[PDB]
Parts: sequence; structure tokens; C-alpha cells
Amino acid sequence: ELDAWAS
Amino acid sequence: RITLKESGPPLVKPTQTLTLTCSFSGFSLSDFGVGVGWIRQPPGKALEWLAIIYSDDDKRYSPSLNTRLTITKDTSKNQVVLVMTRVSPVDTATYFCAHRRGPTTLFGVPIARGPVNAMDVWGQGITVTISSTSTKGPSVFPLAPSGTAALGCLVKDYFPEPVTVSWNSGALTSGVHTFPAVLQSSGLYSLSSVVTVPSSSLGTQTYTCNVNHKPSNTKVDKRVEPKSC
Amino acid sequence: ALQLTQSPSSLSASVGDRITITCRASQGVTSALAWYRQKPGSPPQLLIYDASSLESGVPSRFSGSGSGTEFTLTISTLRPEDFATYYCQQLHFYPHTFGGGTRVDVRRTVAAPSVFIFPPSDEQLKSGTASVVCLLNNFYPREAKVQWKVDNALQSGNSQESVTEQDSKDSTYSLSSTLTLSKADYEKHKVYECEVTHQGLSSPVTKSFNRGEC
Repeated sequence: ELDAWAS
Repeated sequence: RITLKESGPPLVKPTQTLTLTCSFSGFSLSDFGVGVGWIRQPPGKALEWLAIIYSDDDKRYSPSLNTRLTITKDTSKNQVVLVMTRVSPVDTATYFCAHRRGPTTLFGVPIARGPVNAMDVWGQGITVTISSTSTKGPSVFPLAPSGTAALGCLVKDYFPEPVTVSWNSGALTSGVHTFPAVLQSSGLYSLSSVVTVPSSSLGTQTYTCNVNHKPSNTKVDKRVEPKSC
Repeated sequence: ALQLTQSPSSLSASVGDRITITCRASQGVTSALAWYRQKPGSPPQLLIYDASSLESGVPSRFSGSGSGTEFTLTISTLRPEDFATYYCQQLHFYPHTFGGGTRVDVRRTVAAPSVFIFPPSDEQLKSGTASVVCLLNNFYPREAKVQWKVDNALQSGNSQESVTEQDSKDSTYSLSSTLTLSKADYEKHKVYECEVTHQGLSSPVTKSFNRGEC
């Protein structure tokens, strides 16, 4: 999945 | 000033549970967006990511090791623990814990996520060896062959590390190469120490390897000479 | 999962050179990439975070660039402490991932290894095991390949090897490979050969002996 701070 | 330090048992046997503790200072795990992760490094190999835990208690694990890992934090003692179950020889490695920065904030407002892209401070690392073996002194055997000639000593089947090797009670240093030991499938280590010398001095100078394995109180001096008397 | 490939895995350099190392991700990771330098016996040290930001307290000769799938770390003027192993790490997707590392060592002139083969001692043979060792002494660059052969059969899975750290005097490496067999198997064969391939040898050098031949 995406990292905690991704987007 | 942030510092982290790993603690745990240096030796663990297969099928057993390994519990490693990361004690830190200079930061609080309850601070916003901060995280602490674990990374391992098998001898001579690349770094491998294990897991990370954040202030809000969100946890993430390596998919490959997911079922054998648990990570938790104890905010009040400033510690993060990693429990790895059913260990095997392949888990022998140096384990490091590291700090992950949270987003930069301004009057309580996160304004920059750039600093979260790294593990900025690391512990020194703790070496963990996984073997079922018990303390055991090495067996020393000669290495010959023999203008450049080579000779040496094979320090086989001992546990645990380390073992010291010198030549001629410390007088011979030039052309000496003591290789790092390799952990055999048997769970015992093995290493060679060789020396290169002018093919002339063999008939004159003598070569003795001095092996010392403190863990088992084993000291051996083995004189090596070109075979055939 | 996502893959990070570092290039080159090994790199020769001298004090003062400008070097660059690359890291490529199999999928875009935006700018969430960090570079570390690791000296033997120490933990990795953060050099660059978020692809190009210079970590505080890190010397200005280091810089990094790129985004998406291509990243490069460059050291403008290499100093003695930069001889080490470098890693990149992606933090855009879980699990975070490290690259295979890239070793940077002191360059010197190519040098072929001096090869020596050692049969098992009769002392060891009496205990039921036979260790045959091959030594590759003072060679460069580091990459070398050892191939054991017994009565012409390529051996596989019964040898282990170790390499010394770069020698601080001559900048070369030495390698030891041990072929391990039980006494019974050892006695059932005649020709033990150690074949060595290295950039410094125009062709593979082979060292061998015939068991029991005296």
C-alpha cells in the first residue's frame, strides 16, 4: 500500500 | 540530540522467539507523525526493511516476514520492541532500529512532509546469531602446498565467534590474510588464515599459526611445513 | 513487490574524483527516496532525504537528484571517508525498500589473483571429513568467480567462500573458498580442481591435484 505520508 | 540503542540476546536457537528492544532518547514516540523502524543486515548482505511503528500506534510490516513479527512501543519507557518468532539460521544478522521524522509543523500545522522521507538517525546495531550449537573449540588443520609460496591453517568447527589467529607468536604479519569466518549449515563456524612467503625461506624459516578461541578456552599452535618431511 | 536497482553495484574510484550512483525504482515513488553511506562496522548514515535535500551536518560534496523512477547520488569531490557502501531507500510504498547497495573502493591497477589449491590434511581425513580449499591472493577488482570441479563434474552447493576487506597497502583483495566433502565421497574421486575467472586473467586459470597421488 501507500506510505503514511503519500499523496 | 537523538540516540537509539538496540538490546537483546546475541545468540538464539532455531524455532525460538527473538525479542529485541530499541531504547531511545531525544524524542518522544508520542510526538506527532514520528516513527521508529527496524532494519536488519545479514553478514556481507544488503539492508532489509523489517517494520515501522508510529506515534498514533499504526504498525506496518515486511510482507515477507509479517507472520513472525510483532512490533510495539512503550511510550513511557521510550522503547520499541520487535518480537520475531520461529527464528532460523537465515535470521542471523545485525539488527538496527532507526528514527523516522514526522512532518515539519508551524504553530501546530504540518507544512512540510519532505523530512519524513528517510530514517535520519540509527542505532549502532545489535548482532544476533541463530544456531543450535553449544560452545565448542576449533580443530586446526594444516594448509600446504609449496617465487611466491602459500601456506595456512584451517580453523574448523567452532562456536561462537570470535577466534584470534596470528603467525609465529605475532612476529609474522606481512603477507598474512585471515579471512572472515563463514557459518556452516552445521551451525559451527569455519575460517582459514593463510600467508604468502618467498618460496626460498620455507627451507629456513618456520611457520606456526597461533589459534585462540577464548569462549571455549582453546589455544592451539600448529606448525605448518611443506609436506613430505 | 516494488524493486530498487542500484547501479553500479561496484565502483572503483580515487580521492578527488566525482562519482555518481544511480537507483531505479520499478514503479514511481515520487520524491520519497533517501541515500545513505555505510562504513564497515557502523550503521548507515543519512546523506540525502526526500531525493535531493541535504541532511543537516552532511558535507556539501554530496547531492542527490531525480524523481519518479530515476535517482542519482553524486559526490563532487571524493574524500577518503567516502570509500564505503551506499544504499538508496524508497519510502513511498510499504514495505519501504532498500537497494542492493553499491560498493566504492580505492582504484588501482588490474591485478590477477595468484591461485593456490590445498588438499585435505590426513589429520582431518581421520575425523571423517574432507575440506579442500582454494586461495585467490591479492587480486583486483573484487569480482572473481570460483568454480570447483571433481573428476570434471561441476560442484554446486558444497563450497563456501569469504573475501578480505580491501588491503590498505596494495588495495587488493584475497578470497578463500572451501569445498567440503565427507571422507567417503572424497576417496571415491581422483581429480580436484579449482577454476578461477577474473578480469586480470585472459582466460580461466585452473589449479588441481590428484588425490592419493604421492
